[PDB]
Amino acid sequence: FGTNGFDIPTIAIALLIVGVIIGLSGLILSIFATATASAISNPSPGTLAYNLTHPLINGMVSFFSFFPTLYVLLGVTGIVLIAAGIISIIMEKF
Amino acid sequence: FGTNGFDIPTIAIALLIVGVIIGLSGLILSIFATATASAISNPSPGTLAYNLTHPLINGMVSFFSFFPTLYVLLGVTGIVLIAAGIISIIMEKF
Amino acid sequence: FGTNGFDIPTIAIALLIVGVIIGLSGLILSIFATATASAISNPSPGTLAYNLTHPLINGMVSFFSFFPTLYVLLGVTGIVLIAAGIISIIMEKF
Amino acid sequence: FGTNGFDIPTIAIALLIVGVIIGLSGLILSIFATATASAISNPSPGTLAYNLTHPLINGMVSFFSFFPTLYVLLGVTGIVLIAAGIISIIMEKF
Amino acid sequence: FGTNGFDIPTIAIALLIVGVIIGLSGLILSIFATATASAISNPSPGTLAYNLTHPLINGMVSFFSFFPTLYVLLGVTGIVLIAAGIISIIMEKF
Amino acid sequence: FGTNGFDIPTIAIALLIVGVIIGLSGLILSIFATATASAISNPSPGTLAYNLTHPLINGMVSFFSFFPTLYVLLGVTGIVLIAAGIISIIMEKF
Amino acid sequence: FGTNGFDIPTIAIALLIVGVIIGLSGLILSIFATATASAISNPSPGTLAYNLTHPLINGMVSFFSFFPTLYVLLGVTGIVLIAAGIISIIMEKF
Repeated sequence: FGTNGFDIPTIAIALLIVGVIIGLSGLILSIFATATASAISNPSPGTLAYNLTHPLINGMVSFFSFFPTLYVLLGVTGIVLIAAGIISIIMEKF
Repeated sequence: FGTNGFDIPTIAIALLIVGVIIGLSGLILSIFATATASAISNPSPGTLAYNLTHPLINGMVSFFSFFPTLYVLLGVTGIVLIAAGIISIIMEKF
Repeated sequence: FGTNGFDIPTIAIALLIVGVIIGLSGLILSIFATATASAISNPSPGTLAYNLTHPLINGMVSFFSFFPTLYVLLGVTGIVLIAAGIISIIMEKF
Repeated sequence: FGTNGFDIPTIAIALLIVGVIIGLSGLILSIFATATASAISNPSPGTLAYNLTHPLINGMVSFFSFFPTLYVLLGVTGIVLIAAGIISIIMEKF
Repeated sequence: FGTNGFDIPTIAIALLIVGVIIGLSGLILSIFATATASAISNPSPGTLAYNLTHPLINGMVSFFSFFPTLYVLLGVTGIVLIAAGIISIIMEKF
Repeated sequence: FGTNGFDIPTIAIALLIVGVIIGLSGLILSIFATATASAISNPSPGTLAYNLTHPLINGMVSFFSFFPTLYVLLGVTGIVLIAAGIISIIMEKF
Repeated sequence: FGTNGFDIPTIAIALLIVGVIIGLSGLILSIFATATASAISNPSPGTLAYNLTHPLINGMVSFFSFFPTLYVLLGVTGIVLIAAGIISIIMEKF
């Protein structure tokens, strides 16, 4: 059901796969982050360990705040792909 | 029952296949998302784990909100295909 | 009973085949959709699982609402085919 | 049924083809425009996204408002063609 | 249905193609611009980041304000093409 | 749909591409500039580091203030291109 | 009584076999689950053994709640098989 490489069943299967992969990734990351939060403690506001550890958790927070826009762009990509498929069908179907 | 590659039984079978695939995909995604919702907890509004986990669920929500328009375009594609078939029949049947 | 490829018995057989295929497809889709409806539950209006699952059922609804016009065009195609056959007969029968 | 290239059956078939093509085009455009209208939202009257998006929908509206006169001229062309055919018949039929 | 290269079905197909392409482009641009608006924040009116970022969004706004007249001229082009076709038909049809 | 190299679908695709590229560029620049603003600190008004660092941020500000007119001219270029296309069509279509 | 591999007696025998197997499986599972329920006790709501044992019975409950949809799909499969057989008969019986 297509013309050259655009196959609606294949597209549906790809959507299935990407959705399940993203769900698994989110699950694993949340489960691991809970363990991270449990492991690290709060020594004191101004002692040696605070200076030793604070920037690391800052970097953690920053990177995890960068994740959302990555996911948004990844989602955007599929609309472009489907649109290109539709245009390719229309071009030489007539 | 066609002229070159347009076969009404084949079209009906293709519609059958795509419908069943989409149904299965929705079923699997809902079943898995229920497990995801059960697994992840809500630690606190402002502790370390919240900073660690919130953007991930934000990305989840965004991608899953992107799904609907993907499905809509996928549905639109079939009308174009059937229309191209009709035009191709009319062109050289007379 | 024809001139080149237009055979009334063949046309009747083709109509038989397409009708039975469409009936089977509708039967299977309804039976499977009942199972889909039974499987998925309604967690809550505003919790995590709702955000996780709602757009999927929205896409389900949209695609299944797209089906009717597909069926209508598929039905329209046969009138065109029979008309082309009649014209082809008339052209060189005299 | 003609003299050189003017064939009344051919003209009727051409009218059939153009009518069906225009109908299909209008159908597809309306169906797709409904999806476009559903997809785009209204963020706010004066925020960043409004400045980012408004001229695009303005261009959409303008082009789609240009369509009608295109269709009108396309319709006008057929009268000219049929008239030229009639004149050509009259010129050397006598 | 034409004389040399002017084909009414071809013109209708071209109109179909351009309309669908413009719709897709507007859709993609709006969807992406929403993500852009979400990503960039408003640091402060007078700090370093404001000086660093403001002219960029100014250029964004300017270019997107330039789009409308581009679309208008693109729409105008088709009337010229159809008119040239009509004149070419009239010139040597008689 | 053109005469030699002027193709309305190609023009629309080019507009799509340039718009998306400009959006991506603005996004990346804003995201990076936020990091720049976060990284550099304000030592003091008159110490060694101030003399060492101030002209650099001055140059940053100047260049980023130069960007807007660059974008404006880049936008202007497209109107010229489309106009040249229209004139070229008109010249030898008649 | 068939054409290639579709044999109505064979289908009836297969239905017999699957029905009896499913009945036996349900019987054995219920009989064993009764023994499981008898064996495990309820120590206390909050002591060590409760923490040690509760998630296991939770997993038991979850998996056994997953069984029903598995059975439903297994039942659905037979309608598809019989339908494919009917279509295959019709295709080349005429």
